[PDB]
Amino acid sequence: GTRQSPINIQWKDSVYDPQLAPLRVSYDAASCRYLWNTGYAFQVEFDDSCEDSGISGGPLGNHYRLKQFHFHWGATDEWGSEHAVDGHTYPAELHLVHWNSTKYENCKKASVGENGLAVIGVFLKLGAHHQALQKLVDVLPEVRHKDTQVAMGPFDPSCLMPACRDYWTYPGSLTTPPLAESVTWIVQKTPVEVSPSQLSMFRTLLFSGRGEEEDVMVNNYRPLQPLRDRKLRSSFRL
Ligand SMILES: [K+]
Ligand SMILES: [Zn+2]
Repeated sequence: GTRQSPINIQWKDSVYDPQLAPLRVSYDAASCRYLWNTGYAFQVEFDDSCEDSGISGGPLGNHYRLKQFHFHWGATDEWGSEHAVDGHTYPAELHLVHWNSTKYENCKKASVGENGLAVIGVFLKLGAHHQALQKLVDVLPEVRHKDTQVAMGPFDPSCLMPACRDYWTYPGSLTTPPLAESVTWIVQKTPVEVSPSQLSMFRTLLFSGRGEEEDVMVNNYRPLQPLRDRKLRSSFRL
């Protein structure tokens, strides 16, 4: 593929696009359903029945419905994020996945189709405790094994995003099989602070299933891929 993700977001390749319309983010917290261990990461699933929960504007042709969000992290605080910024890797990265409900019938089909997905990437860095994230951390002990799940109460994913919403956008792909190049990436420039214990709890999950030899879930990120001739745009002046 020539549009693979993640990438090292570099100043030299960035071009400011002042024409980008305001990115509108509005989720229905009441649509949250459960959290589960996918065998690769932990993920929060939503009921994407309504079309009033997701994002629009920015580099998107229309509204994309929120389906789920998940995290990627490392064995220690020194690495873990998928994308890098001018060579710098963060301890973890949050991915909010939305699908094109205008061009596609459902997430599944949109996930492998052109312009099927819009994924927001958020970097997590060490700092102050993050209250919203803690609601998720609290139940991680319930989903240690692969495929296990736990019910979720309402949860607004916007609470996991930085106040400053500057972002970079580029056409990319999924970072897990089938690695389809169906994603319009929106990577937030401003990392979000989380306490040391929150990242430590991420590392208590397992890749392995119940009754199997424990295989610790860490370093669940894909290595950096070349930008190639892709257009990397910034929503903010460089
Ligand atoms: K399950
Ligand atoms: Zn991801």
